[PDB]
Amino acid sequence: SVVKSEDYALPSYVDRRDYPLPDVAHVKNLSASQKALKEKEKASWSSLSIDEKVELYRLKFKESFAEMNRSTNEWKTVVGAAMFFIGFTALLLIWEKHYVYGPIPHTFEEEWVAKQTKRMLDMKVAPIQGFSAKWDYDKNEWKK
Amino acid sequence: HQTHAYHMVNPSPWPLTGALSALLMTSGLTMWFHFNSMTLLMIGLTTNMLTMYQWWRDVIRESTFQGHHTPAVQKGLRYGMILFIISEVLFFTGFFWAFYHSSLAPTPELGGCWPPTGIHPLNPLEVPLLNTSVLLASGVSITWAHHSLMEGDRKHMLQALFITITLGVYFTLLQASEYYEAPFTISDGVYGSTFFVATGFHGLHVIIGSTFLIVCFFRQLKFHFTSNHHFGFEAAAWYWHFVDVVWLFLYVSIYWWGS
Amino acid sequence: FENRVAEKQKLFQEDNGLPVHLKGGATDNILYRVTMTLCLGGTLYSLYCLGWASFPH
Amino acid sequence: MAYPMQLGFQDATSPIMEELLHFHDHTLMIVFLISSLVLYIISLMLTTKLTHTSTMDAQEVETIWTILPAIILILIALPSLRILYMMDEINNPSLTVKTMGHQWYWSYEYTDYEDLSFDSYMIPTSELKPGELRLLEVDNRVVLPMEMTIRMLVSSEDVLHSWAVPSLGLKTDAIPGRLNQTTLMSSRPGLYYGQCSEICGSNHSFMPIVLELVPLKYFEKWSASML
Amino acid sequence: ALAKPQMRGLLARRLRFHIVGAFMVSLGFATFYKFAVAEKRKKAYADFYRNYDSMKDFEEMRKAGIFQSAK
Amino acid sequence: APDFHDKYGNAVLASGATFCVAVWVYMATQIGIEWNPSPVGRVTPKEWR
Amino acid sequence: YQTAPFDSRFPNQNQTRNCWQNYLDFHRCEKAMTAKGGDVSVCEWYRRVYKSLCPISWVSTWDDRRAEGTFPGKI
Amino acid sequence: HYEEGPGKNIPFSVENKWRLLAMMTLFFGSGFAAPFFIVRHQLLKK
Amino acid sequence: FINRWLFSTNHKDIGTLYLLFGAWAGMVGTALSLLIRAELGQPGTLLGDDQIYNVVVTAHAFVMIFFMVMPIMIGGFGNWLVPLMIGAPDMAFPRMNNMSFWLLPPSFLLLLASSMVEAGAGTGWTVYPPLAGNLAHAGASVDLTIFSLHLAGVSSILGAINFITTIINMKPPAMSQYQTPLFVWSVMITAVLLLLSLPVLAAGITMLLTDRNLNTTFFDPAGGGDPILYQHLFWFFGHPEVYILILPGFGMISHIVTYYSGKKEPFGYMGMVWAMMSIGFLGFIVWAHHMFTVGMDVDTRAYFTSATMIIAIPTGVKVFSWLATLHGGNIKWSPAMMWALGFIFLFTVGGLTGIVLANSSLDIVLHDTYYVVAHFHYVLSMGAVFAIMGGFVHWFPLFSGYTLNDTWAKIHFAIMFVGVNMTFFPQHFLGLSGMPRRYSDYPDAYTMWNTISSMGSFISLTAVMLMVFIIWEAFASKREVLTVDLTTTNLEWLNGCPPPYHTFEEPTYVNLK
Amino acid sequence: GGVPTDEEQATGLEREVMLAARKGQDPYNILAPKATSGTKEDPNLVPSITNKRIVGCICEEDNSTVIWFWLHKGEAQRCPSCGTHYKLVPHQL
Amino acid sequence: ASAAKGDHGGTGARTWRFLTFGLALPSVALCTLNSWLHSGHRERPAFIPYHHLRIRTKPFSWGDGNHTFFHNPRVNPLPTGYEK
Amino acid sequence: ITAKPAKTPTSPKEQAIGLSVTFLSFLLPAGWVLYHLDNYKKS
Amino acid sequence: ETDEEFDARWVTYFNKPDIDAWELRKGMNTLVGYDLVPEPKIIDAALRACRRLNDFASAVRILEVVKDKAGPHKEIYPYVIQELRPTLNELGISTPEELGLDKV
Ligand code: HEA
Ligand SMILES: CCCCC/C=C\C/C=C\C/C=C\C/C=C\CCCC(=O)O[C@H](COC(=O)CCCCCCCCCCCCCCCCC)COP(=O)(O)OCCN
Ligand SMILES: CCCCCC/C=C/CCCCCCCCCC(=O)O[C@H](COC(=O)CCCCCCCCCCCCCCC)COP(=O)(O)OC[C@@H](O)CO
Ligand SMILES: CCCCCC/C=C\CCCCCCCCCC(=O)O[C@H](COC(=O)CCCCCCCCCCCCCCC)COP(=O)(O)OC[C@@H](O)CO
Ligand SMILES: CCCCCCCCCCO[C@@H]1OC(CO)C(O[C@H]2O[C@H](CO)[C@@H](O)[C@H](O)[C@@H]2O)[C@@H](O)[C@H]1O
Ligand SMILES: C[C@H](CCC(=O)O)[C@H]1CC[C@H]2[C@@H]3[C@H](O)C[C@@H]4C[C@H](O)CC[C@]4(C)[C@H]3C[C@H](O)[C@]12C
Ligand code: CUA
Ligand SMILES: [Cu+2]
Ligand SMILES: [Mg+2]
Ligand SMILES: [Zn+2]
Repeated sequence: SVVKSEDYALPSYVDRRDYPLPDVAHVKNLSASQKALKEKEKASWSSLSIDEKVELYRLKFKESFAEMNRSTNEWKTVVGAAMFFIGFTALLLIWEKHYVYGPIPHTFEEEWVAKQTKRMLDMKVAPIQGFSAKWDYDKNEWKK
Repeated sequence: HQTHAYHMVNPSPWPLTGALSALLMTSGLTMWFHFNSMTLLMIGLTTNMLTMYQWWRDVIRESTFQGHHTPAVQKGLRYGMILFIISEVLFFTGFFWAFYHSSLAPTPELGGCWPPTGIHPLNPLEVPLLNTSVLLASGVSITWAHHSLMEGDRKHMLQALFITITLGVYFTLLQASEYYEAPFTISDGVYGSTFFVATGFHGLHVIIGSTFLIVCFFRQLKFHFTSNHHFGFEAAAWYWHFVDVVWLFLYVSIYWWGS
Repeated sequence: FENRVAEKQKLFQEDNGLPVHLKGGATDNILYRVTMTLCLGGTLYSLYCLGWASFPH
Repeated sequence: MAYPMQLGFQDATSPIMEELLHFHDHTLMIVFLISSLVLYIISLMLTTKLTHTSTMDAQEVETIWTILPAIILILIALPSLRILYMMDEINNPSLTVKTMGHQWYWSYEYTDYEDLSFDSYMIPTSELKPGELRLLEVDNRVVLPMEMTIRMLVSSEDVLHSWAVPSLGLKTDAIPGRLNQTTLMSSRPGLYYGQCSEICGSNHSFMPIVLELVPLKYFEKWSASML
Repeated sequence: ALAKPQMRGLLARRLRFHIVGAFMVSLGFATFYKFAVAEKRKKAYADFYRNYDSMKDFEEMRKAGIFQSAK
Repeated sequence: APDFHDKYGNAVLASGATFCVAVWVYMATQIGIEWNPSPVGRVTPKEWR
Repeated sequence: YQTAPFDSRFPNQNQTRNCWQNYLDFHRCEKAMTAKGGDVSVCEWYRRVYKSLCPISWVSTWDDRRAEGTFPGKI
Repeated sequence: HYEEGPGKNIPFSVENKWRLLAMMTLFFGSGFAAPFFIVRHQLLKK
Repeated sequence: FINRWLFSTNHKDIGTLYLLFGAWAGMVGTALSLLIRAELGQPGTLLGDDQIYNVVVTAHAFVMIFFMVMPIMIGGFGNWLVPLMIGAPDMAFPRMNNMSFWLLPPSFLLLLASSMVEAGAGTGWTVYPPLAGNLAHAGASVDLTIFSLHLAGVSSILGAINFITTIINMKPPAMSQYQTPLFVWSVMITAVLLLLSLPVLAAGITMLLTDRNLNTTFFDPAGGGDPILYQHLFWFFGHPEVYILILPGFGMISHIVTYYSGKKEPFGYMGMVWAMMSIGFLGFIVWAHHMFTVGMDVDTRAYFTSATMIIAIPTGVKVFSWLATLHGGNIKWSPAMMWALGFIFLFTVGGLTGIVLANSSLDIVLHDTYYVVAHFHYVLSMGAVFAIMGGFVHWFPLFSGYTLNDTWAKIHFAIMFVGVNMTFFPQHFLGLSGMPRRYSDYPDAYTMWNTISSMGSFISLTAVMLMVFIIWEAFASKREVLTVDLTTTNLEWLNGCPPPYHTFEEPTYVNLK
Repeated sequence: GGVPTDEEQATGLEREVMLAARKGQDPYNILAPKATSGTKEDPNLVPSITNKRIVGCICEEDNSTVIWFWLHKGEAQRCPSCGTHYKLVPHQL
Repeated sequence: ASAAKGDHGGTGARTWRFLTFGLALPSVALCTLNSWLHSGHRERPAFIPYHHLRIRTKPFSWGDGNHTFFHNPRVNPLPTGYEK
Repeated sequence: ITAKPAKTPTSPKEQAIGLSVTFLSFLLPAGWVLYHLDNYKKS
Repeated sequence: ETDEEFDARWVTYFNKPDIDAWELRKGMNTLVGYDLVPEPKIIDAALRACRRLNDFASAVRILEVVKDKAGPHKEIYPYVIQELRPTLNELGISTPEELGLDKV
């Protein structure tokens, strides 16, 4: 039961798949019937009942393999909370866009962009693959 | 109660006063260079001297007076001093690098030659050669000092160490006079820059080393050193040889090959 | 001169609980106070100077 | 120039730039491959309940993961170094142009024949003509003949700058007291843009480079007209 | 009665099987890469220049009014 | 005894995800951010000279 | 003459000494002629090469210093 | 000697979690804030 | 209080002071980074022209490198762990150790002074002249910056002397160097790099100081000097500096990966030692890969390309040995392990883009562009930082005696992972397509990648704020440690959590056999 | 003459170490102990000044991995890796 | 200097061996690669009968007295020029 | 690692308070400066 | 050394008549670090050692770790139990499944 901080220099109990027989028993102090049980254990194990066998297991070890190895729902909390905080980050960006960011330059206006685009096409910006390559100069349209 | 041989040092205020002194000296140079005042600087130099004084005083208390320097502790101090000297060598290396970079490819502004047009170097056979013999000589006398100490001879130790110190002092006075007599200055392009900055830091180390030798002198006077245990003296001797060797490199590089 | 090292050893090994930097006696306390006062005073001064320098003149 | 959402290099305008594109494809393939091998092996190590926790002998697998990488580096160095020495070969320019960096603009000198020189300043944003590019245009462009080998010499008259034109694969630092050489050859007419590529103070962002590449005859008349 | 299964070196066996898999997958990606990226690029540049006419290109640019030096 | 995750796991995940998607979709499309996507296939070029 | 030819004495990226050397050569040559009182046009190649390679501010500054008596090179 | 053990080997008190909150807030908060105020300082300068 | 915290001669307490200072520096550096991305997150001018912008860029770098990473890794984890991992009673020079600490807050103060006087030092953390000279940067800022670096240099040079001496001289007599854990190796190698590199930096910035104040002309062509000489002297230190920044991280990673794989030892211990030493040696002969556009002769450029690439070999041995350590582990998915695994992959990516940059022919186009910024934030803001966060969550219970909430730490990892990748991945695109470094504004074409990169940085901000709350929660809840696995191969834990003030007063017993 | 020797002038711990070494003793753990055969009849005897001391076991020559554990006063304990036996022999200096 | 290495804890065979295989032989292997690379004969230069070269003040004590001890027909011309 | 249960438990509510106070301490001072940027700069 | 020699060393290790409790733990904790599920004859010898040590609990734990070491190879554990049946019966050892200890 009770593990104590002043016991740290002493061998301790652990449930680990790769360390199946820990350095000490889970429970060391024994009641009267638990003491009788350990005596009964010195005789044929066939005479032990199921409940007795379980009790001996639970004195020696805390959790069984199936218990110590079980999966959990923790992943739901981690992914959900992460998304929640990432969502909260978007609030910060909204506030910044609203109170800090002035108007962007006039060169992003739709008409400027259409004109800049034609000029880029007239000077043949990136004509091999990048940009003008995607315009059809014969049909005067974007390559379909 | 410890059962190792290492030294647990009493809580000390000197690391902090040392650090604050570093702040006062750097802020002080800023104020000097840019705000026409020397006040911070003078305070900083002062606290720095007091820090070194008390810190090293304490190391003496701990060793000579309290016996904390076991062989294992002394062995660390030996490593400590070797490493510190290595870092100083690297420091000088940066200045020798600068010197060779500028002198080996003299630019058009210099006339494309080394020494530059309009520079008249000192004659390396004159006071620079005398300086060279002075520092080599002091390396001989400090070795006599060391052997006298290990042979338990107090008088000859003190006399050899005195000679060693006097030679350091002489070198320093010779250099100061040479600095005054030199017809070029720190502002004479890269020639004056490399010359004065490299030999100036060297001169600073000679002063530091001579001071360390003088500390050893007075400790010897007070019977601190035993014939077998005298690390302060060994360290000052290693540093002293470091100072001599750096001179040899400067003499060969700047005074002789660079003339 | 004479060897007074033993007397120094006696003094600095005295079991009075004092840190090494103060163990010499009252002079240590004064030198410490002078040093610490210069460092702390000079440090406040450096901050005044930073305040001053942080604005145009 | 760069276009919106560009992922890779600007299209090559010179044979050396095309060379760099292919070398980069070659190297990037190795990069993607190694990083995906590492991500994969990691996921592999981490997806089994089987254990083996006893001391393991390294005295052989270290051969593999030391020789393989050695071989890969060589497969990179070979073409890398062929290109390096390519860009160093003797070529014989027809024309030499100097550019001098300044805070914050470039000046250009074409002094093979006449004394032609001029300053080249960014077009301020409020003065852009419709369809012009913010931060990229200059009042006076660097007119040059196309399909010809040009020696560019680069220096500065104040702080560091660096003279760059990505589509030609060019970047040469501008250092006061020094005269750095690079060669330039455009396969195509057009306008080719770059930007100052060494921090140089308040308007580092705003001293661009525009080359205008045209037939020699137009370049000659342009030169004459700028005297 | 159940047959005896392999009981030894199960980790090493998974390891070998998947390393060989990763190898095969890597050559499949290289093949794919120097086909959809490298060759594609070499061929765009080759195709573009095979019959490129720089004067004609210049003439279009000049007529669109892009040049300071050529109207 | 069910722990925090058995109790709240499902709600944390569902509401975390729903909120994140909502606010990011809103930030991205509704407050005037300039993404400057490519004009390829979207812009009609227009006479500039 | 189109521009300065490749010069195997200065094959690298730093061309500073190429400009300097040819500037020296031209004014040395010029002095040799002008002296032994003769034909300065024999020096033309050096003047072409350095005008091609050398920044205008460098030439101008070196000219000013030659006139001033402070040019640090030997002519 | 000095106090030893959890919450005692540190220069700040963790005896009260709300006082600790205030302290950590001023500590981390002053660090994060400082560049904003230096920028402002510089802008309000010219 | 003053005796303990201002006059310390204890390795644990001084480590704790370094951790607090580096954590505070971390918040400063973060704020600077957000100012950068706030400016870049929309086209146009937010803060002012390039001067104030690059004052921020410059301070961001100096704070992250000199005040966050080095103190945390070397002053903090180094002081706490190194003496414990070798069973030593303290560092060799416990009082000199305290001065290395106390030099740092004055250094940081000088950096703050620089940004407050005049117009700040808008020079780049490389401080190149002539921009950094007395004409283009007249007044006290650059000198305040030089002095700040001098103090930080002295702090690390004395620290390095302390670490090498301690690690050479204070092992149990039976312990050879080949029986010390990889973290101790990593700290010693790092200290040798500091010892040799910082004094070259000191010489070079001292020459800058005298050019600015004593009319020397080391870097001024008018006196026969050369701006390029400064570059050589700086980078002769600067490249080792980056190995100094990652090596203690490699050491931690090794301990973390071994530990959460349930292994008693790292795969190929002697290959790991070989790799760190090789990387340390190679790190001194490659500096001019930072100067490929300055106009260097071609053979010189061929050598620096080849020498730089060779570092991939030892580095690849470490990466593969971490993988081999995982192999067959009983894998524990702790938050620390997640930081370590993220480290392995992301460091690798960043190392590989370093290999791209090593190719001087390509570097012509990549130099001084965001491709370089992407390279180095992968190795620093993922590499160095992930190693730090991993070490921090792993050893927090050793240092404090309390546990963190593992669920919260996992959430913090997830947020950070998304943020940093969103920040830096798109910068590869910006670099390839030619956006330059140290720009307050960019041509409109670059808008999209910059907007997304800036959103990334805000996500990292949220993670940073969450970390602070997580540390608070740990101290507020006081879950005291009881039991820790694998102490037989992790000596630093064997004295309990937190260890007593004095440990190893009676040294360990180790037979020679 | 005139120069003190260590015999005459060495003090504090330095003196203790010097005298103890004279007597072939190692109360300050300067030297590495030599292993016995490590059996239960012939355990490595581990001196201590309390009732527990940390032991590091280099199981085989040249192992880089050291095995660390508290040795307590009482029955001999075994290294959890190689099983060699150790026994605390507490108290003194 | 210190190099970048580190060890030193104790001077032993193991350290020197570690340096032999981990530094020294790898260095030789690299230099071997570098040579097994720049190898490949070179375009021998035109013969010029310079009087300061191909010295003959006395016949060599072997062969026909006019061939140097390690004469290489491909790169060492005689005083009268190359052979074939 | 194993640990004891918290000596001074922090409930969901107390954590909400700690988290909110933490975030505000970073966000408010910065928000104030940025918000008044126009007035500092765009003077 | 062959597989058979490996198995034989381990059978012998656990078969030592006066094997103590430390040696039993050391044996199983070492064995499960290998890349293998122990042969039935090895497990048989360790179970018999549990009996001589009067430790029923460890015998059951040993069966759990056999199952654990097989990882996703679900056919291994049933085979080994099938092979151990006579020993289980002889010694009165109940399986983790018979004891309900396979439940999460
Ligand atoms: C922690 C920091 C850190 C680290 C570890 C590195 C590591 C490396 N760096 Fe980086 N670097 C920086 C920080 C760092 N760097 C900074 C801050 C700058 C800019 C400074 C400034 O200008 O302000 C910079 C700049 C920089 C440049 C300059 C680009 C330019 O300015 O033009 C170059 C190019 O050579 C470079 C190269 C490398 C290489 C080859 C490595 C290698 O060490 C990486 C080796 C690792 C791997 C290769 C991955 C693992 C290996 C394998 C999985 C094996 C298989 C791999 C292969 C076969 C390739 N770095
Ligand atoms: C005979 C030996 C003399 C020793 C030195 C004497 C006086 C200076 C004091 C200390 C010198 C220390 C370092 C050297 C620094 C600068 C140059 C000093 C060398 C020197 O003394 O040069 C003199 C000029 O010095 C000058 O500017 C005077 C400058 C005075 C202020 C010193 C500069 C302070 C800045 C140093 C920064 C220190 C950085 C160190 C960091 C290390 C690691 C952190 C030469 O005189 P000149 O008239 O130009 O020519 C002579 C013509 N008749
Ligand atoms: C203008 C006039 C003054 C100029 C000011 C410039 C500064 C000058 C400072 C000069 C250096 C003085 C050093 C004094 C050290 C005395 C303390 C000491 O030497 O301590 C010794 C230990 O070594 C130790 O710490 C060795 C300690 C290391 C000493 C380091 C010395 C170099 C300092 C470098 C500072 C210069 C900065 C460099 C510039 C770039 C004590 O042990 P032992 O000697 O074995 O004694 C024990 C026996 O008695 C027992 O039998
Ligand atoms: C631009 C202006 C910048 C200003 C920066 C200067 C800042 C501060 C200067 C003032 C501080 C100096 C005060 C005295 C310091 C003495 C340090 C010392 O002497 O440290 C010794 C260890 O280092 C050793 O030996 C060997 C190492 C000794 C080094 C001496 C310390 C001075 C170093 C300053 C110069 C930096 C180095 C430059 C390298 C390029 C002793 O170690 P402690 O832990 O104390 O004791 C251990 C006990 O067992 C002793 O009994
Ligand atoms: C780069 C890191 C930054 C991340 C983004 C920060 C986003 C959240 C910051 C919130 O900060 C507050 O926001 C205000 C408004 O929303 C403020 O009120 C300002 O405006 C109020 C109303 O509009 C006035 O009443 C007040 O006086 C006040 O000045 C302002 O003070 C500030 O503290
Ligand atoms: C006073 C002392 C003799 C008594 C003693 O040993 O304590 C002697 C021995 C060595 C002497 C010193 C050495 O002879 C070296 C110096 C010689 C100079 O002529 C006088 C000062 C000088 C430094 C001497 C001063 C003093 O007389 C010393 C120190
Ligand atoms: Cu000019 Cu940047
Ligand atoms: Cu580098
Ligand atoms: Mg650059
Ligand atoms: Zn052992």
